[PDB]
Amino acid sequence: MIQRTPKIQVYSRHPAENGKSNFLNCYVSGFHPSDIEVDLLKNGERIEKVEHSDLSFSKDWSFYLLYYTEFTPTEKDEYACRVNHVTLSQPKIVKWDRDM
Amino acid sequence: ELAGIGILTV
Amino acid sequence: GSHSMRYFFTSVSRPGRGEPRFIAVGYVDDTQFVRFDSDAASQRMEPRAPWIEQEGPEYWDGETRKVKAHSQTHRVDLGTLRGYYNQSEAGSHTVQRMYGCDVGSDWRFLRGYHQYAYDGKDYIALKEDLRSWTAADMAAQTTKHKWEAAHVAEQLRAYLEGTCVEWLRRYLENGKETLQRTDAPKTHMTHHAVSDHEATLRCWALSFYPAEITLTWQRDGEDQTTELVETRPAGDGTFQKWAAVVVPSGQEQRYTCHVQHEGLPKPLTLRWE
Ligand SMILES: [Zn+2]
Repeated sequence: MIQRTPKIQVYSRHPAENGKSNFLNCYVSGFHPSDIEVDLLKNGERIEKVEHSDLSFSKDWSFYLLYYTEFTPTEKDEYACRVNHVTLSQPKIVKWDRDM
Repeated sequence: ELAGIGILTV
Repeated sequence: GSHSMRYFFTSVSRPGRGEPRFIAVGYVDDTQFVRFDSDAASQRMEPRAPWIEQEGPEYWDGETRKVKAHSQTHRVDLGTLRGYYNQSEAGSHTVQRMYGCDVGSDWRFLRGYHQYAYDGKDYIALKEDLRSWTAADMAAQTTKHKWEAAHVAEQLRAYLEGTCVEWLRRYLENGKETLQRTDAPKTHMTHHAVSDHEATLRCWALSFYPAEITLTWQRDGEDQTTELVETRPAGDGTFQKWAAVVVPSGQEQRYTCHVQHEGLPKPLTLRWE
C-alpha cells in the first residue's frame, strides 16, 4: 500500500475581472488512492453545478482531477475548494487567492 | 486505438 | 516535435459495494480524446476531442468492445492480486495500467511502453526492448512467468511498434489544428512584500501548450533554490504554471526568471522592471 496526500490549487481559467464570466478551477493532483471528495464553495456554501475531468494519473501513478465551474467573480464573493481524502486528518479548505 | 492483443490477466 | 499516444486505465475494487470501478482515458500528447467510465450511462467508449468524432461506428464499436474486454481482465486481476498478496476482502485496492508509444519529429516509432501497478506501486512493466519484463517483487514473478509462457511481450510489441504508431499518425493528421500546434506562454511577474525586509517575486506562464515547460530563477546569472507549483490545466486546452522566489527588498534587480517552452522562438528572460 501507498498513500499520497493531494496537492490542491484553486484558480481561474482566465485572469479574473469582476463582472466577467470565467471558470473557477480546483486542481487536485499527486494523490493515492483515488477516492477523494472535492467541492467548490461560494461564501461557504457548496456549488452544485461543478464538472470534473476523467480520472487519470501521472508517471508516478499518482492521480489528478480537475473540478471546475462557470462563474462571474465579484468583489464580495469568496470562493474555496474543499477536499477530503484518507490522508487528511480533517478536510482541507483552500481559498481562491485572487492576489498572486 | 486500443490494443486488441497482449492484454491478458495477471 | 515528438508526439505520444497513451492509454491510462484505473480499476478500483469496492468491497461490499459490488463491481469495481473502471475508468479508461486516451491521450495524444497532452490532449484527451476518448474515455470510458463503468459508472457512466452509455457503457461505451466516448469521444472527448472534436477530431475523433469523425471516426465511424466501426471505430466506436471496436473501441467499446476492446475497452470492455480490458475492463473484464482488470476485474479478474483484482481478485487474483488479492490472492497473490493474501489480502483481506475488507479493503479497496487499485490496479493501474498504462501503455502507448512515442514517435519522433519524423513521426517514426521512438519507444513503446506497457506498465502495470498495484496499489500505487510498480507491479510489472515491459522493458524498453519490448521483449522482457521487470517484475517488482516475488508475487509479480508469478505474472512474469505466466506472461512469458503466453508470449504476451511479442503481442504488445507488435501493437506498440505497429498499430499504436499508425493510429497516432492518423490522429495527428485528423486533429492537426489542435494537436500539431504550440501556444507560447503569456508571461508576467508579480511582486508582493512578505515583510518590511522581504518580497515575493512570482514568475507566471499562462495559456501554453503543450504542458512541458521550464521556469527557472537566477540570481546574478546563477540558478536558485524558490517555490514551483505543478503545471496545471486551465480547462480550455492550455496550461498554467508559476515559480516564485523570496528576495531581500531592494535586491529585486539581482533576479531574473527564465522560461523555456517549445512554443518560444528562444527562452524568455523576465525581470521586475
Ligand atoms: Zn497583487
